[PDB]
Amino acid sequence: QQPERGKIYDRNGKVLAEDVERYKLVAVIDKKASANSKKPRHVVDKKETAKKLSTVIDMKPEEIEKRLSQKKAFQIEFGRKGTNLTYQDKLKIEKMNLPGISLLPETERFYPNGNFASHLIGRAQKNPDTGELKGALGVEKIFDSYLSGKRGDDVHLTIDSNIQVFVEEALDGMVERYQPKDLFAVVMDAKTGEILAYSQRPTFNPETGKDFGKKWANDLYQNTYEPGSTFKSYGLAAAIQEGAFDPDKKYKSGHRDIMGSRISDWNRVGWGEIPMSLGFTYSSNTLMMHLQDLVGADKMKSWYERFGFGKSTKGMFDGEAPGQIGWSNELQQKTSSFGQSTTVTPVQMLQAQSAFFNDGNMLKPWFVNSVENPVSKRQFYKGQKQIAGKPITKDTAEKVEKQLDLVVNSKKSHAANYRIDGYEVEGKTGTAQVAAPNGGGYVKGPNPYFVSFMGDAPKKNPKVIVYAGMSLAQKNDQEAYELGVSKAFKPIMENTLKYLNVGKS
Amino acid sequence: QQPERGKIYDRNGKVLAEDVERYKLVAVIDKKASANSKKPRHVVDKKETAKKLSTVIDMKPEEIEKRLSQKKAFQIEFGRKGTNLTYQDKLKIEKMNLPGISLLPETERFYPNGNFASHLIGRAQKNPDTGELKGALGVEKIFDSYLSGKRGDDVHLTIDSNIQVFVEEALDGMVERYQPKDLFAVVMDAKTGEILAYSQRPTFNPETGKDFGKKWANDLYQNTYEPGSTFKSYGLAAAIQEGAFDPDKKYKSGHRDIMGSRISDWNRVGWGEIPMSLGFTYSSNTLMMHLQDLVGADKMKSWYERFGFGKSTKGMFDGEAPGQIGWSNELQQKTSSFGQSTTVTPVQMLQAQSAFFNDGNMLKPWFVNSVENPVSKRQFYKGQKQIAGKPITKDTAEKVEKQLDLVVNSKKSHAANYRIDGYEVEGKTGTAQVAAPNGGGYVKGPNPYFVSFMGDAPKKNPKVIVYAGMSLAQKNDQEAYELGVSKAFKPIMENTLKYLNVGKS
Ligand SMILES: *C(=O)[C@@H]([C@@H]1NC(C(=O)O)=C(S[C@@H]2CN[C@H](C(=O)Nc3cccc(C(=O)O)c3)C2)[C@@H]1C)[C@@H](C)O
Ligand SMILES: *C(=O)[C@@H]([C@@H]1NC(C(=O)O)=C(S[C@@H]2CN[C@H](C(=O)Nc3cccc(C(=O)O)c3)C2)[C@@H]1C)[C@@H](C)O
Repeated sequence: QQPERGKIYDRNGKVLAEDVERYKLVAVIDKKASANSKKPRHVVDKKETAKKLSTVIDMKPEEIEKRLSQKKAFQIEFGRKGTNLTYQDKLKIEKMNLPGISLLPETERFYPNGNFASHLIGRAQKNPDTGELKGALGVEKIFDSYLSGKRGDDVHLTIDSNIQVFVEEALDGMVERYQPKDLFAVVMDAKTGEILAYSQRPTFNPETGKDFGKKWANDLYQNTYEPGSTFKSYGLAAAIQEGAFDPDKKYKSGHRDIMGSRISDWNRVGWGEIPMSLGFTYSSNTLMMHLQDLVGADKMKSWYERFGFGKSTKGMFDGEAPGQIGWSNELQQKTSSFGQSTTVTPVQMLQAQSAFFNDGNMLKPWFVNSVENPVSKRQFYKGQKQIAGKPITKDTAEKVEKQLDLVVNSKKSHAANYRIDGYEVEGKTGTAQVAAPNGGGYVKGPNPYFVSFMGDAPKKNPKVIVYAGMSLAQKNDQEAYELGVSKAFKPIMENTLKYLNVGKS
Repeated sequence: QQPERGKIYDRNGKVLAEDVERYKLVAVIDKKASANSKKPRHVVDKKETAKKLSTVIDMKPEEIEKRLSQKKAFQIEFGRKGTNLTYQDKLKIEKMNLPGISLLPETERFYPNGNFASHLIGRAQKNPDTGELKGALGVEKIFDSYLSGKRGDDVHLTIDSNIQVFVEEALDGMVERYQPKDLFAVVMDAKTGEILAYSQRPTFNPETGKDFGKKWANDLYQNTYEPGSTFKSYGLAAAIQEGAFDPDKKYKSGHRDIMGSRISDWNRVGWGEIPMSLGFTYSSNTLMMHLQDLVGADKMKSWYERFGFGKSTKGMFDGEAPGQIGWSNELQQKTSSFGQSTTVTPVQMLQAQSAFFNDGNMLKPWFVNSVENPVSKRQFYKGQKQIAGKPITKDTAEKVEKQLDLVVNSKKSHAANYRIDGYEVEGKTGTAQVAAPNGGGYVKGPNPYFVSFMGDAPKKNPKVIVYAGMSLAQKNDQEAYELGVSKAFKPIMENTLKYLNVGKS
């Protein structure tokens, strides 16, 4: 028999995955089993056996009887409906005292919460010959050789199930309303980098296997996005340190001509000669292009690299994507300033944003708290807060934070739909075009956007960062353009802050 | 967006896997798409569009109309039935000139032979957002970083498609006839170790994904078996080399009393005082136990290790199982002499068996011929024949081969069902009990056996080794006990020798 596979735990000791015993229904149907026996050891009345067994398994009495009639066979099973039976299903069948009926014990992998952080936890699959389980995605795969066994090691995550529930419920709401092609939300402790909650859509159910394999990629570590205007914060931070951003100095908005192409602010005309601070509140593309000119393209590329972009964060997930900084020509450089051409992972965005709230120190995000064996007490691994680098000074960080405050809370804001009543919110919005997966160019349509928000609360001294992103709503794409991910960000952030005992304004 | 993923080829350059273009059906249903256009650019007649589209995709006209009626939606797709469409499917729909209907090109992973060496080749899965493909089993996974791109590298196998066809057809026959729980066949070049064909049952279809994930374990490299009497050849080889086996010296058959358990020959009574050669032809358990006593338990354990058992063969498959030599106490030792308690992988058996046909040198089995890039011409890897060790002398090998010949061809043989008309065959049979995966005994029942044959032909100087094994037939289990895997070995071996131009007599 196999050693017990280790358990996966959340940060408070709740089981996310474990081994349980279930039962498989077996019917001996050959008369030769009762040749030299006092009481029958096979099924005598196929019809009565079918009726009574039908009251415990999800199979019609006609089908049980048909399967019971198979010839040249000593015993039969009943397919998917006959296995994974509970301990109460077992007791019910055995009271029936049906001749030739028995239940075989089987080990299964149990996920108590069903569809729940599924793309992070993953799923283990069973080799029916030996009962051996092997992880095929996420934590179950990454740590397969520790979890596997006389008893395997346990893996404790930084996930908080109470916060995970808020994220799962918000994402179900987004799917219902917007039916987007892709969707993710992540909650990170703003001061440690711990991943407190993470989910995506579409996803699978590790308990049932439903939809497993339809999308291999974990959004947090393996999928890449052109982030859009959330990426302007790192352009802004660079501009501040170089002395190029002055919040009150005016600049020419409108458009710029780059290698013969017209790139303009989102309203085509701009706002004339406006202060640089208002440019960022308005999410002016020409501000960012102007700032790049002042800093210099060469210096700006290094800045984005110093913020950790273009390379893996070296987390503990398999196949972490590196992204890439689009810098080949001046058109790629200029569109990178507002988050197109350059591709990122959500975990890179969390790593970079954390600098604004830790005196300029980027925090390496992390989700594995411990790998340890509960019998021997050996601890193999313990997660830690770690500074991934310090690209900016304390003063630049605070000056970035002042413009993020204004993005949500200026009189001239266009992001008031992210406000939560009783909590002070800040962050940056994004409404990015999405590259055509085959045809080249960008995906066309009425509002073909990846909409996102990189937010934190309470502002200035936040408890958590919440990053949510929604790609290509197929339903209500007008409203997705207007409201972004506000219908996910608000319940996630509000419920998280209350559960973390932060006081309402 | 994505580089072309490299191809998997067979040994003669036939494609086993490649990237193809397929098509996705898209319907624009919003009237606003035809606001400034003379001819309609959206679906005007839902009922006629559905009826006509119902003729190219597998969807009933009511459902096409129901999807076309979705509200707050600009474009709609048709789920799995609307994608993976062929180039002819495209031409047929475009001839209809339906307003608002179009086809998008999509890259798919194409397996030209469908269900074919599936657990060796594996399957790549697509991330719908980016089109990025990732191997999830077998070669597609093991070599994912080479196959992935630019243009990815090709992987050439030693598989011969012509011989693989013989193996797929033979295993289809065994399933229909025997409905076993597990089944495998492998064909290896007797002089190089090249794996010329390999398959198992149950398995999946890499092209459609049907049944993928139901069994993760590759039988050749990852599954373990109590081999049974096929393992006696290595006990025999040790005894020959140690001077303990003399073919004409008689021994007492019947039973031996081992730690209070009576272990007897398969006919319970034995054959009296018979020569050791006849003992082996009969698959005598007491012969192997007597020989083990003569050699010594300590010396015999080392012998099985020099035959490569108990450790991985260090092949190129992921997670190769090591097996284990069952040696805790004398009852484990003595049952190991006839292939119970000890567990092995089929690849270890091919490796050990090859010693008898290469002057005592074990050949390390291998299935990867080349990893190379067709653009740059860089070769990253080239497979080759490799000696895993020389545990026996040339003389011992010859004396083993003489007994394997007799097993099939003695007048007193019980393996005459493995004879092929016109070809001289040799090998060893096995009829082994199977450990219950849960609980602590053997699978009970009328014939609860893993039956197998380790055969080679022509005898003395074989071209290929054919190892087939069938675990726990649920249909015709009496016949499986009597005939073993003969109904698989014979068409596989006969068709292969003919394809290799070996002369029939
Ligand atoms: C960055 O992603 C992108 C530019 N930034 C943003 C952003 O979301 O911050 C946009 S979206 C643009 C600026 N905000 C405007 C807005 O919310 N207007 C609005 C509100 C409600 C209704 C309507 C309507 O009636 O359509 C409009 C719109 C901007 C594209 C970079 C890459 O350009
Ligand atoms: C090894 O696996 C096992 C012993 N070896 C083998 C073997 O397959 O070589 C067996 S099977 C045993 C010997 N061959 C006998 C047989 O085929 N008898 C037979 C043939 C046709 C009809 C009948 C019938 O009328 O029932 C019987 C059976 C043997 C168990 C070790 C582990 O013991």
